[PDB]
Amino acid sequence: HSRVDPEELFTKLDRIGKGSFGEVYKGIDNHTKEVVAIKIIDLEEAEDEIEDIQQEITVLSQCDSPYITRYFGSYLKSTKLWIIMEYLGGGSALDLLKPGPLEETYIATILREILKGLDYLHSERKIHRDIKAANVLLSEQGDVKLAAFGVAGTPFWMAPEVIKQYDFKADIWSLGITAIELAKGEPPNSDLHPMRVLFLIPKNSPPTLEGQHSKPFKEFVEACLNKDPRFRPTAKELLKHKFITRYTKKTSFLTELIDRYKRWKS
Amino acid sequence: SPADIVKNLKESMAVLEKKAEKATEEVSKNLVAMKEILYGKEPQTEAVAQLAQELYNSGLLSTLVADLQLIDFEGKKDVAQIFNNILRRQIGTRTPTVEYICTQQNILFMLLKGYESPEIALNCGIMLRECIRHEPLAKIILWSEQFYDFFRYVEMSTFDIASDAFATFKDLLTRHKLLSAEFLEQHYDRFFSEYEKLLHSENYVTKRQSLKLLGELLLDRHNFTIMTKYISKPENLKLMMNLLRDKSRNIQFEAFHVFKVFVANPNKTQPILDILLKNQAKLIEFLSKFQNDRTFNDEKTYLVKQIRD
Ligand SMILES: CCN(CC)CCNC(=O)c1c(C)[nH]c(/C=C2\C(=O)Nc3ccc(Cl)cc32)c1C
Repeated sequence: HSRVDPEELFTKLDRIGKGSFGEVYKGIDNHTKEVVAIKIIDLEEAEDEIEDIQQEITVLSQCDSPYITRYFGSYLKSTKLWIIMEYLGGGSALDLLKPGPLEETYIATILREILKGLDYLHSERKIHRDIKAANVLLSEQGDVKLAAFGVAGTPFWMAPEVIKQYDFKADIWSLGITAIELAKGEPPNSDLHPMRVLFLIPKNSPPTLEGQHSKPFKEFVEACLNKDPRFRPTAKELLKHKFITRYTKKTSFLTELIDRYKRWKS
Repeated sequence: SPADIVKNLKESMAVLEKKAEKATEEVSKNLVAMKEILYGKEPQTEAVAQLAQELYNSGLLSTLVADLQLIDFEGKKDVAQIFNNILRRQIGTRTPTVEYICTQQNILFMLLKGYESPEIALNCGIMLRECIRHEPLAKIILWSEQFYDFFRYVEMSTFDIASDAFATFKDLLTRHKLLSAEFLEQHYDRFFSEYEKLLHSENYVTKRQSLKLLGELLLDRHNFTIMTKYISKPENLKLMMNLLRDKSRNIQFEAFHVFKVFVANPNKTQPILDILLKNQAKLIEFLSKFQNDRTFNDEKTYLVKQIRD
């Protein structure tokens, strides 16, 4: 306690988040022997009026919800800042798509838990700024929690009002893109160059769920994907939508997708 | 009525300090109740005055701060909002809450000690940084021995804290300038002895943060006497010239914004001049190749002119 090198209590092991997040490891607390996820960020010029870093940290310390990844604390020796957080060994929602497609029973359940996470953040006047399948993670019991980094971009899941210059209604748009991502495996205009997409989003019509899917699903996506942010529903209204209220499958039901991936990789 | 809410929260807090829970439920619900009195549907002008007067007479403010660890997470956040709201409460040209904290000084010392407890350290800073906005409250802490505990908190190796105890450290030395200048004028020898250790710290953040504040303090028009005493000491010039060299870029950059004060001094001393001439040439060459981009060089020329003359 107080003035002690982070490695004295937290040790590093592997490297999860395949270079995706800013260098995140798997680790244990040498005292409690329980698993955690450690992110190390260099500080020595890399940056250095990147000081506003507290924004990500202060907000994380203000976030207390079972639908958001919890923040345990941050430590520094000189260079290299250690950010310790919750560990979710169930992988991301994108990793559950790699084996195959998802039935609407699972998709409706996941979006129900994402909305709960958005319901908390918006009530705390905080914005996630980056909603997608990669940032939606699961535990081993099937608990769906959102990410953490960025709370207060990634084209394809952007809102048109953000590109033109990020009110909380933009997260609803990103949720609408994610709804398509859960049903297609990839966001609309995925094969296009991300820069071209930034030019087409505010100008063209909002994407639509096409194919052999249910209408409440296609109506749910239509509701979120509205170029006028005023007409986009809240995170509380969508919890009462037809597509969500139908399937009342618990979070433990999402353990089937966790197992399907652990056998897929063989 | 607020009078009933205070008494309901006062009795429930006495329970905490298995069969608990009920108290934790009451504490949580009553903390929210107080918040809606101060904020709302718009807060009523007499509801906040009945509440504040009952907080003084019951001594609940000192109670919540003391047993802050026992409160739940959301509760700790609610306590801060309730605390900061009545602290800003004014009755004409007076501030009744501030006058109350002056009578209950331990409330300030309790918040200050909160940095040693991580569970409430962040909350104990948000409330502390509000108190020091008022000069009478900022004065009690400044001339207290607990003020020197800040030099331990700023290098506490707990990043979410530490910096928070540094933001309070700056706000105590910069906000009330006449108050700070008086303190530095008297406590010069002890303060800068402690401050010197921050400039020799094995911490990139702590070192450059202290180096930035040091630049602001000396340059401020109120700390003139403190400045002239600092830029006359030989070691203070030796230290700045050393930081100008190796290690970091931003550190050697801020070392420049303090080193120039030594040079700009029209009242140099012989010990400060024997250093500038025994190392006469090297400075002229090092400044010409001093790094090196988009800001600055107009100062790097006038300094050369001074060392040359
Ligand atoms: C076999 C795993 N499979 C192939 C790699 C997919 C699961 N991916 C991981 O290894 C992984 C794990 C075990 N954890 C994570 C992400 C975590 C994590 O484990 N904790 C955590 C806290 C906050 C945030 Cl924003 C993100 C995370 C990831 C991306």
